[PDB]
Amino acid sequence: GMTEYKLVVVGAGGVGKSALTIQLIQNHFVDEYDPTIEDSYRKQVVIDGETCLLDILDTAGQEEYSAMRDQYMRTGEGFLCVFAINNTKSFEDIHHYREQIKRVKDSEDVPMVLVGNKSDLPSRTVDTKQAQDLARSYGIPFIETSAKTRQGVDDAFYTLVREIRKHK
Ligand SMILES: C[C@H]1CNCCN1c1nccc(-c2noc([C@@]3(C)CCCc4sc(N)c(C#N)c43)n2)n1
Ligand SMILES: Nc1nc2c(ncn2[C@@H]2O[C@H](COP(=O)(O)OP(=O)(O)O)[C@@H](O)[C@H]2O)c(=O)[nH]1
Ligand SMILES: [Mg+2]
Repeated sequence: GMTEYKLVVVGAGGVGKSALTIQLIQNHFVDEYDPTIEDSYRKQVVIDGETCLLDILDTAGQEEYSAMRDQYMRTGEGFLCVFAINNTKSFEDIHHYREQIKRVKDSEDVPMVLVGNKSDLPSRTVDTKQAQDLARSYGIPFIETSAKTRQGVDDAFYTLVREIRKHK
């Protein structure tokens, strides 16, 4: 049967979670997508010759630490933790997202990729070295993306699928 992989995209508002997701789903850059919309989208993709079904949850909205939200995030098998390379605050929030994932999955080994988005922009405030070193601290991959140009998009999502396969 075709394996389905439940992937969750997290990170500060405005980093490009929706743009990245819609790039994967539509193969089109969408510069405007209602920042409140949290939803899930499926795509069949060929990853290393295997057609698998991706189910991507593009998260949005305020923090909610209810039992219900924790149960829903626990459905995720892997997580993209996204920051924007021109927004320091978004990078400094990454540890919070990683800590919430570790808590809800009750594991120090959750499949995860660190994503530095907006790589097409000239306004960098987060050095690539600093981001690579954060991923090294966590023992996870780091991928540089642009939802605008499609740089890194398959790399981010497909690496996460390979991380889940190694974990299973
Ligand atoms: C960085 C902080 C603190 N300063 C203000 C901004 N902020 C913030 N804003 C908005 C959202 C969040 C935030 N944290 O974790 C999560 C997620 C979706 C990540 C995946 C695992 C779980 S499990 C659970 N119940 C979740 C929630 N709600 C989450 N989302 N964090
Ligand atoms: N230049 C550029 N802008 C982007 C990129 N990804 C998203 N954006 C812009 O960043 C803003 C937030 O994107 P959005 O996908 O709504 O972020 P979300 O709140 O994390 O879902 C919008 O103004 C998008 O046009 C990217 O890779 N490059
Ligand atoms: Mg969004």
